[PDB]
Amino acid sequence: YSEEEKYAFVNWINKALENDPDCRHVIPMNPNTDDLFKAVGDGIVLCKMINLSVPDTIDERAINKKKLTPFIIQENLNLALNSASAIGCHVVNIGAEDLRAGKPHLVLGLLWQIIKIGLFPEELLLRWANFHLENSGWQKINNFSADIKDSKAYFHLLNQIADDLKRAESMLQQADKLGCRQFVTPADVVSGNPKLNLAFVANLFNKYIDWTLLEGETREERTFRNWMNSLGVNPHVNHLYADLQDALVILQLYERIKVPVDWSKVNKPPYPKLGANMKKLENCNYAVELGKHPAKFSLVGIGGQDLNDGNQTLTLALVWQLMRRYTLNVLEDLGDGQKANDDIIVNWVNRTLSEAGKSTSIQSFKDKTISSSLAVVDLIDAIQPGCINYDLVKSGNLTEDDKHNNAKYAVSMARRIGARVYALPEDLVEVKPKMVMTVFACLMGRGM
Amino acid sequence: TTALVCDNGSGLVKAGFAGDDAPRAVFPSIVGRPRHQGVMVGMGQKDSYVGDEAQSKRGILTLKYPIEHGIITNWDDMEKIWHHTFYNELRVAPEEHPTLLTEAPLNPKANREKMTQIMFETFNVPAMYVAIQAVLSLYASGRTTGIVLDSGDGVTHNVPIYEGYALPHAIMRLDLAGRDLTDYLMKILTERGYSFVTTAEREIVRDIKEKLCYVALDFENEMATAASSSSLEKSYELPDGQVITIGNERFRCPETLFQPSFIGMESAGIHETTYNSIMKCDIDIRKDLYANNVMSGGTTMYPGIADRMQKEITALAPSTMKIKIIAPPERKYSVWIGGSILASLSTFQQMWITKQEYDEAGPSIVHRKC
Amino acid sequence: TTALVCDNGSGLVKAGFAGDDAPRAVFPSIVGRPRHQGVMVGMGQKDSYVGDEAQSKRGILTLKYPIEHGIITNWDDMEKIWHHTFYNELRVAPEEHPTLLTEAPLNPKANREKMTQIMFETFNVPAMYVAIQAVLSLYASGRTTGIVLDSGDGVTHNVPIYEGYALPHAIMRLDLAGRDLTDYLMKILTERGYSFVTTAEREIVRDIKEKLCYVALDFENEMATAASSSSLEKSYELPDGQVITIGNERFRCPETLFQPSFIGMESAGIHETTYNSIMKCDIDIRKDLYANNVMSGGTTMYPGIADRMQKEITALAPSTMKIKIIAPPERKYSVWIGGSILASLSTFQQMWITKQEYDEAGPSIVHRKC
Ligand SMILES: Nc1ncnc2c1ncn2[C@@H]1O[C@H](COP(=O)(O)OP(=O)(O)O)[C@@H](O)[C@H]1O
Ligand SMILES: Nc1ncnc2c1ncn2[C@@H]1O[C@H](COP(=O)(O)OP(=O)(O)O)[C@@H](O)[C@H]1O
Ligand SMILES: [Mg+2]
Ligand SMILES: [Mg+2]
Repeated sequence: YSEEEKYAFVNWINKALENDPDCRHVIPMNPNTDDLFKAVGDGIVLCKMINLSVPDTIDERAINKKKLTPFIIQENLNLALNSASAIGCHVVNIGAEDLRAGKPHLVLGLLWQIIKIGLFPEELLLRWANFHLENSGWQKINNFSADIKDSKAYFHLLNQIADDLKRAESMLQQADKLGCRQFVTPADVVSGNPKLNLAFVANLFNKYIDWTLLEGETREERTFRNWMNSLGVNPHVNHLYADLQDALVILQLYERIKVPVDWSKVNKPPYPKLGANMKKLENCNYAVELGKHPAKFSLVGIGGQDLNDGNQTLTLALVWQLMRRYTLNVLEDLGDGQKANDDIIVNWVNRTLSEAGKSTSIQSFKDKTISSSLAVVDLIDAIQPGCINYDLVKSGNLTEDDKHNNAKYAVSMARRIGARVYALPEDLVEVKPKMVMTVFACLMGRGM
Repeated sequence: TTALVCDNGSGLVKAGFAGDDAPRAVFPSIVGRPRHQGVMVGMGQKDSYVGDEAQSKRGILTLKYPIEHGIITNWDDMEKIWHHTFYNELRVAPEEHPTLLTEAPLNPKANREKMTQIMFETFNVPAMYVAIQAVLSLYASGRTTGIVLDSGDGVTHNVPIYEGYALPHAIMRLDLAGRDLTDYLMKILTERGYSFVTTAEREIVRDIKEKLCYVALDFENEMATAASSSSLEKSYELPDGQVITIGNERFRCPETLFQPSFIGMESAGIHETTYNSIMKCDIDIRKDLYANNVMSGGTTMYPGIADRMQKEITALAPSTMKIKIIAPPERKYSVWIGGSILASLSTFQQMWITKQEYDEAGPSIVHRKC
Repeated sequence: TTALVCDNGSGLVKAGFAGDDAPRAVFPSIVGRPRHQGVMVGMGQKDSYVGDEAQSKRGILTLKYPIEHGIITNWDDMEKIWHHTFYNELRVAPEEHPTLLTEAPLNPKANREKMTQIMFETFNVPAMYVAIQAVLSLYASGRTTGIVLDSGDGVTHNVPIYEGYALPHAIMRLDLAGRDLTDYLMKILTERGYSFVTTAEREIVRDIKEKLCYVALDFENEMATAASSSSLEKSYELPDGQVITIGNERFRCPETLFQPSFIGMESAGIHETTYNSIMKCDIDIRKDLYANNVMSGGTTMYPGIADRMQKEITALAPSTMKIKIIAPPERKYSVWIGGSILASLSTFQQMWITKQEYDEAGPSIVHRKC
C-alpha cells in the first residue's frame, strides 16, 4: 500500500502555524517528519501559541524539562493540555485520556481549531522579482510580506504585475512558469508570512565578465583595461588608446583614486559639432593638470595634446602610476592609518579560515599552493556563508589547464559578494606576488 | 461556499459536505466518563470521551447517548458532539458554512428550537435548515412518489409522499428501533447464561446483533427449526477471548419489529404500520404507494427484512396490488445522501434560515421556514 | 534540596535520593541486642545494633524485625532504623529533604498515619508522601497499563492498572512471602537432620534459600528426579565450617508460592491470585492485563519463577489471550526505582504533603493526599 500520503499536510500545518515562533519545537521544522502527533497530543502546542504575540509566557523548559520518568510518562499530557485556554478546542468532547495516544480525525480537526484561530541572498534575487512593480510608476512590494499588510496595495500592484485557495493563484502566476505551485499554501500567501515569502521569491528568480584576449595586447595593457572595467567607469573601456581621448574616463578614475574633479571645467560627452576637438583638448589638459599637481605623478615631457593624440608611452606613464596609486589606496584603507604591509595581511586568511576550519593555508603570496583557486575559493565564502558553491570547484584532480575555469569562477563571484577584485584570472593562476596580494586585499576589504 | 450536512442520529452521527456522495464522518453518538481511581500522576485529568475514542477506552468508562428516541436529552453532551463533528471530524470553521440538520417527524417542537439557538449562538453559522429524515430518504432514491420506512437507532417512522406532496395526517411514528433490539438481545442472552450489564457491554451486544441477527421469513418455522436442529447456531468471541454461541436469539431479536409485544409494547409491527399509513391516504394514490415502499436506516439492514416486509404487506394488500419494496445497499446513509442532494440544489439556497431572520424572529423562525 | 526515597520493606531497607538509578543504602531491617555475658573489657559498651552490624555480630545477638507483613510492629526500633538510614547510611539532615515512603495496599490506616506523624515530628521533614509499592513497580517498568505481582519479605500483592487507573476491587493481597519460605525451609531441613532454631540461624537459612532454591517448572517430575537421582543435590557451608547438603528442599521451598497448603494456608497460589485479579477487572481491559504481568520484589528472584507463572496463567487463560510475564533483572529494586522516579517529576512537587498542611489536618492528611 501507499508508503506516504500527507507530507503536504505537514507543510501546510507548518505554513499556517508559523504565526507562533515556538510551535516548530513540536510540529516539524518543515521537513516532513512525524513529530507532530505525540507532542501535539500532549497539548504542548496549546501552551506554545501564547508566544505568538508575547514571548513573555510559559517557557518550553519551564513547563517540561523532562521531569517525566522513564516509565510513567503520564504527567506532561495534562500539564500541557490544561493550557487550552489559548486558541480553545471547541471539541469539548475529547481531552487528555484520548489525546494520550491520539486519533486521526480527532487530531486533524483539533488542528482545525488551531488553524481557525492561528491566524488573525534573498534581496539580491528579489530585485529581479520586484523591478516590474514600478510599471508606469508606483512603490515596490519587495517581498510579499514587508510592504503589504492587507490585500489593498497587494492587489493594486498585482493589477500591474499580473476562497484563498483560488486567490493565491494571483501571486503564484509568476511562479506557474517554473512549476512553483506547492509548499506555499494560500493562507500565508494572503497573510504574507515573512520567512516563507523570502526564500520562495528568492529561489524563484535565481535563474532570471569579458576575459577575452585581443590579437595584439600585452599583459600590462590587458591589466590596465581590466582594472578600467573593474573600477566601474561609465564607458566600457575596450581600447585604452581609443576611449581615453576625451579624458572623461581618466577624470572618473581620478575620482576613484580620491583626486577631486571639477566637472564644471569638463566638457560633457555630448560635444557640439563646432569645436569638439577643442573641447576634448580642454578635457585632456584638465586631466593632465589633475594628474601632475594633486595626483603627484612623474609626467616629464607630457602635455594634454599627448593624451588627446593618444601617445602610448605617455599614456602608459600615466595609467601605471594610476595603478600604483589605486593599489596603494587599497593597501592603506585596510589599515588604521597610512601603513601598508604584506605579512600582516597574508596571515589574515590563515586565521579567519579557522572560524570555519578548512585545510587551506598560505605562508606568503609567493607560495605555489595558490596556483589553483583553492585558497581564494576557500577564503571567499568564509565571510559570506551564502556563497559556498563548491559545485564547479576541483580538488586534487585538477591539471594545468582546467584550473583556469575555477580561477575565473572565484574571481567572477568575488565581485558578487562585494570584493572589488580588479585582477585578471591569469594574475591569480600564476604566482605573481604583486597582484594576488591585491586580490587578497580586496577580499579582506569586504572581509572585516 | 459549501453547505454542511449533519444527520444527528440517535446512535451514529453522519456529517459531511453538500455535493459529496457519502458522509465524510461516521462516528458513535456517545460521551464517556471515567469510572475508576486514577493512581498515576497527571494521567487522568480528562473528563469527557466522545467519539471512537470513547469506544476504544470503554473498559474504564460509563457511556451516555445524548439522544434518545430522536430527542436530544442531554444538551451539554450534544454541544460536545457538535463541537466534535465540526472541528475534529469535518475540520471546518462553522461561521463560514451553512448547516443542514435533520429531525424525525412528530418530534417535540422545543428540540428544533433549541438546535436552532445552538447553531446560531454557539456556532453562529451563517444559515441553517432542519429537514425531515424520511423526506431526505426520498431525495436519495430520486423518487417523488412513495412511502418511506425509516428505522435508525431510536425511532421508526413512515411518511407517504405523492408527486412531491406529503400527507401529514398519514405520518406514523413508532418509538421502537435498534437500541430496543439491543436491550432485548441482552435480556434474552441470559437464557444461555451470557450476562452483559455495563454500558461497555451494551456495545458488545450491539456488535453481536449487527453481526449475527437476521429476520425470519416465517417465525414459527424458524423457531421449530432451531428447536429441532443446531444448524442455526453461530459463535462470537468476546474481547477477553471467551466464546459464546447463539442460535435461537439470532432471529428472535429482530422479530420484535414485527411483534412489538416481545418488549411489552402494545403497538403494531412495521408492516402493519406501513399498511395503515397507506390506508390513511387517498384510494387513488394507494396503488402508487404500494409500488414504492422505500426503507432506510441501519435497523433496515437485517438479512431477510425486505422479503418479510414484502410478504407481510402482500398478505395485507387487496391482492390485485403489486407490492414492491425498495432497499438500496446505501440504506444506512439515505438520509445524509438526500440531505446533500437537497443542500446542493440551487433552488434550496433561498430556503436557508439566515442569521438576520433569526435575529428578528428568535428560535421560533424554524417552525415557519421548515 | 532533593527528595529522599525510603522503601521500608519488611526484610530490607532501600533508601537513596530521587533521580538516582539505584538505592544508595540497602541493609537488613533488623535490630540486634546482646544475649551473653560481657567477659571482655570494652566490648560490652554498645546496647543496640541496627544495620549490617547486627548481621555480622549475630553470633552474640538476638535479632528482631520491626516490620512484619508490611506492618510496623515495633515503632521505637523502626525509629532506630530511620535514624540509622538518614544519619548513618545516607548521612543527611531529614529537615532539609522531602521524603517519599512506600506501603503495601490494604494495610491498616494507622500504620500510614503513624509514619506520617513520625516523619513530621521526630524527623521534622519539610514534606513527605506515601506511595503504593505495586504502583511504583509500574513506575519502574515502562507501562501505564498492566497487573503487577509484588513479592517481598512480608506481603505478596496484585494490583491491576489500566491507563493509569487502578481497579481497587480487583486488588489482591496475600500474607505469604520470603520470610514464610525461609521458615518453611527451616522446617523441611530437619528431614536431613539439620536444625536451625535461633534468630541467627534463621539468617543462615535465609542465605541458603537465596543461594540454593529454585522454582520447578513441574513439581511432580522434579520430585521423582530427586527421589531417583542425586544430580539435584547441592552443598552449603555453615559459619563453624560444617557442610550441609540439600537436593529436594531446593524446589519444595519455593513451591509454597504455588501451593500455600504446604504451610497450612487455604489460599490459592500467586498464579491463581493473578488470574482472579484479572477476572475481576472489566472484560475490555483483560487482554491488556494478560499481556502485562509485571514481577517485582526479592521473592520473585527464584530461577524459573517467570516460566512457571507463564505456564500456569496460560493454563488458566482462554488460550486465545497472549500471556506475557515481565521480569526485569532489577526486580529487587523496582519499588525504590519507581519511588525515585516519581519523586523526581516536577508535576509531583505539588503533591507532597507539606508540614503546614499537617499542622492543620494532623496525621489524617495522609489519607486525602495519598
Ligand atoms: N448490518 C446490520 N444489521 C442489523 N442492525 C444494524 C446493522 N448495521 C447497523 N445496525 C443498527 O442500526 C443502528 C445504526 O444507527 P443508525 O441506523 O445510523 O441510527 P441513527 O441514525 O438513529 O444513529 C444501530 O441500532 C445498529 O445496531
Ligand atoms: N535471589 C533470590 N532468591 C530467593 N529469594 C530471594 C532472592 N533475593 C531476595 N530474596 C528474598 O526476598 C526477600 C527480600 O525481598 P525484598 O523485596 O527486599 O522484600 P522487602 O522489600 O519486604 O524487604 C527476602 O525474603 C529474601 O530472602
Ligand atoms: Mg437515526
Ligand atoms: Mg518488601
